Amino acid sequence: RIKGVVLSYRRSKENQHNNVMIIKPLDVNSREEASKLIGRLVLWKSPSGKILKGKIVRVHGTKGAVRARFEKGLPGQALGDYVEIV
Amino acid sequence: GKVHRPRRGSLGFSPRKRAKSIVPRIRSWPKETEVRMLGFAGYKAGMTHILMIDDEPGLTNGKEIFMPVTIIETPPLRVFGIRAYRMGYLGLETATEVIVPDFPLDNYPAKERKGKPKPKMTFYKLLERRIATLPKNYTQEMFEQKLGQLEDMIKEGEIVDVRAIVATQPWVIKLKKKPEVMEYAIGGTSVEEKFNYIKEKLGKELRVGEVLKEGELLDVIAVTKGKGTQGPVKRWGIKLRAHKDSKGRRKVGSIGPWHPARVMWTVPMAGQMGFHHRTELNKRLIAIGENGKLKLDENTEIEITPKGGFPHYGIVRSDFMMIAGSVPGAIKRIIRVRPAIRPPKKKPPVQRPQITYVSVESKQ
Amino acid sequence: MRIINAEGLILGRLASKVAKMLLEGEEVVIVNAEKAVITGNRDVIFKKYKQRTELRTLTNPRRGPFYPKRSDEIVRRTIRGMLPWKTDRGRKAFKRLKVYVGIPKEFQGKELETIIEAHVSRLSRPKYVTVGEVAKFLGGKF
Amino acid sequence: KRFGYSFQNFDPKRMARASARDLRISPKLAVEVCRELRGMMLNDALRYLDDVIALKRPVPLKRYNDSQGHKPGKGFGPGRYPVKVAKAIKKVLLNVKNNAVQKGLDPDKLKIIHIAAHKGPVLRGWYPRAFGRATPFNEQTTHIEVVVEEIR
RNA sequence: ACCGAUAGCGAACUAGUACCGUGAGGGAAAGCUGAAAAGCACCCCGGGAGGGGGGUGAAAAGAGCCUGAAACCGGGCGGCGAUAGGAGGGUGCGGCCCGAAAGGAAUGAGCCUCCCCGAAGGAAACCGCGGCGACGCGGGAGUACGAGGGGAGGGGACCGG
RNA sequence: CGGCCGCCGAGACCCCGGCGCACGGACCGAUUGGUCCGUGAUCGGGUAGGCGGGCGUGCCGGUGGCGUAGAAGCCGGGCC
RNA sequence: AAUAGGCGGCCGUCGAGGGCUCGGGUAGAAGACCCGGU
Repeated sequence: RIKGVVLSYRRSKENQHNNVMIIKPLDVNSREEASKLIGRLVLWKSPSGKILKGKIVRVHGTKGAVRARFEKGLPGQALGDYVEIV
Repeated sequence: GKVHRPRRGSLGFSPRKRAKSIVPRIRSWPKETEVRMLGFAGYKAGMTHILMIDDEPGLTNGKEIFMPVTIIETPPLRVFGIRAYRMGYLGLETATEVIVPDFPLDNYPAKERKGKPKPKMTFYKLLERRIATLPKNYTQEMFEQKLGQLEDMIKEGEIVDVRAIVATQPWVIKLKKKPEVMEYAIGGTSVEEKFNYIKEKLGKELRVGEVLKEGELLDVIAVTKGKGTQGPVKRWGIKLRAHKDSKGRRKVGSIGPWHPARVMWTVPMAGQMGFHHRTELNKRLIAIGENGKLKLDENTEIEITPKGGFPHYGIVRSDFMMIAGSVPGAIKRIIRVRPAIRPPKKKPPVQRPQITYVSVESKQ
Repeated sequence: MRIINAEGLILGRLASKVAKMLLEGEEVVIVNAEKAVITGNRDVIFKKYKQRTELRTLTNPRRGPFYPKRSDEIVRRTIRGMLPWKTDRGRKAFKRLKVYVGIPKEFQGKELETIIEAHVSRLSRPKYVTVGEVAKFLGGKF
Repeated sequence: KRFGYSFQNFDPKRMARASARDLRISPKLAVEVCRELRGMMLNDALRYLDDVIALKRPVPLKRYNDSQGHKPGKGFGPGRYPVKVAKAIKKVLLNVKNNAVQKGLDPDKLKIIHIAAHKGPVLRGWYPRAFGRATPFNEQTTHIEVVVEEIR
């Protein structure tokens, strides 16, 4: 399993997409390293213990961030929070 | 063009609010090399006048002149605490404070009433009227250990300042019983010297004669007489409106322009007047008298109390100060004095001036 | 918690990196705020900071912009300027920052990180004025 | 019978109730006094009302307190002495105590578990004003309801 | 094939009445207990008005009377609540709370595991080469993945709102 | 300033599923229509304005019914 | 002073301390503040 940090939504300057999130894994720093994680699940834990599920679908940028699509969007209190890959 | 004039009042004393405490605070201390406590405290008694041969530089030098003076009753203070200050991140921070254990009180004016013996007062009983939570089972041995710990910290060098915690003794002059607790700095450049100075007088009495010198300049700190709520005419000295004004004459006309669309804080308004913390600079200490008496020429001694007593005050019975001019505060108000912090370049000589007459006539 | 030695670091780049870390959700302590540098002309920098300190509300000084005069406060305000200060996320990110002048006793003997993207070795010529000099000109304590 | 109570869980075996209708007192001050008296024991509430009538204890104002001066002591704050409202509520409390006693409950174990004041019908009147204007001059009445319970 | 008490004549009623103007003249508002008064006997409290018991009635419908909406006011419950800024809302979800019926559901819910197909789109490890460099090109490979469309196993009460 | 490299970014463009519309076709309705298929890169914003369909209310002529085992009305919810 | 401070002392895991009430102003528009209370 891997640990990751939720950076932000997929967004333009003034537009936000609620069901796609940008996640930075701990020890990945390139597209080449990040591409190995495509197809793996991402789990977020609510304060009450509820689990929200998403899946990594694409790489983002060139610094190792990835795009995760969630069936139910993250609340937004998950920004800057920790998620579990697999 | 328009007509110019200085603004009404000063903005350097804002907010004009009631003083935080009736006991004055001292923010700055003078720099001195002599190891002595930098100031004293007393109670305002009244005003009188004298005729004296002037010794200050000026046109009227050597000529007998009229001089108003204020009498401040200064019973000896009780030195009962020592506080140490270290250097914090943003300024001085107190590191420790040690007070002396309880001792019997002998200057309390006990009186025999019908039944019961002398009350036999002790310390920590008058102090309880101010602190209300004093150490229990406090012993001389424990006090010695605390003092030794403070001294060891001084030797280690974590302490950058030391100050003396003193208490007034109004019961000596029968003014009241609740004391005023104040903190005073000690002149010098050695923390060890200041610590020894405080330690040798911990638990003792300090008199104004052992502290201040006759003829020197002082800064006087007190809380001025309260006037309640006062309008702008008296508070800021604005001009009365035209006599044909049908909405009033004792008010400001325009409280601001169209823009900015707000009332500026600089517009005079009614509010609290008096009872403000104030400091007066360069007041000469004319003389120091003992036991309510002043000696003149080694054969004449007079009572500073006027005939019939001071108005709204009793009779002076303890050591007192004669301060040239007037001082802020009301009668019986606590007054603090310190050595002058910004004296003039050409100061008067440090000695009592030649006094030819002292008024002791009825002041009521 | 990451400790950054601000000695010989460009103020703007250091502030940008630190604001980024705070937004990602880390705790940052800057330990040598007085030794950060600002490139440019000394007189121009001093005039800019003097005007910044002179900004105030006319109707009430108690509401006016309280632009800093100390070195650590200058660094803190520079970092705050690069954060979404008007949002809860920005306020929380700013609450995770501490700035000090000199090494405090609690941080002695610890690891001090540095940012190679903000070091003064990048400059062609070393024409800069330290935040300590700026604070000294402005009249701050340090 | 004519008017109902807002209390929902009334238990005749352990509780007693009383009310007063169309009282010519201030509904706002009645609300303030009822808020002060809610949750208190019956004897303590009677002593509270006696103190308020005797002017030895102010009633704080939390909702209707415009242009009201403060009072000595902690928690003040605006306060006043609604003597008329206190007297009416004291009469209602005496009635509820009598009802509880007639039921058979101990008067020394009664706690005020419900007390409320409502605006009632408005008695209309007019007062003449300048420039030939007739202007309303009305009286607002108050309904008081109280339910007390015996604690064990 | 008119209206159904702000409608219909101004007036469904002690209505051209009350009331306004010196005067010609002007001119309202206002319907409903119950099948039957059976319209609350008696007890406690209160100066009274009334309050609490107890009775009548299929039902208080209690005369301040058929139903009793909205605005407004008081109390109870759920949520927020004294360092936070936008016309009070929009998209998504999280925390707390409700959740019998009318929605799905023990003929199986959220949930967990595994297998097949798959549009537009679409990586990378590694190997070889070009470029001063950011990087790119051929293979890997149209592979992993991919909206959605199907199947099997486990568990046993939620999901929608 | 003269050039280059890689990324990010709309309801635009591409793909799957659904709705309506315009035109043509088949089949079926005792008063304007209904079901289904085919084409739409060359249909889908909209003020003034024109045109078509549909929802709701009182009463009349018919037709089929509900209701004291509870009508109308009102309050809070589920579904379409 | 949201980094919302330091120190001495008393108290809690019945109880330190305080308020109303009392006699008066070094104070006062209500609050507040200050002295005294065997």
